[PDB]
Amino acid sequence: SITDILSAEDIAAALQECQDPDTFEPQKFFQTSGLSKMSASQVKDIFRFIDNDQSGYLDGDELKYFLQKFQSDARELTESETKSLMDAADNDGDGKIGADEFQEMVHS
Repeated sequence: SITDILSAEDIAAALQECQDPDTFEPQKFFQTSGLSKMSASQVKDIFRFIDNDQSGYLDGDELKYFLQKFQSDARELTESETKSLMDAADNDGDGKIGADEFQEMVHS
């Protein structure tokens, strides 16, 4: 979902740095460790971190399930955590985070 092409250690720190239900559990994981200096392609694999697609794209509602996808026992990114994901790409006019949208953030 990310380890395809990324620094494994930096991931933990990247994630574990400020992680919490309101700081940036996914974005930090990606950015600090991986996204910071990665091409668009690998982002495809990274993108897989959050939701897979569900119906063509990921959305603020579903974003909480990203953990419930594999861990099927997540906390549901609380009210705040999904903000991270929401703010991850299509936040200003779609509230959805798709691979393309996600790629846009790193490319931004």
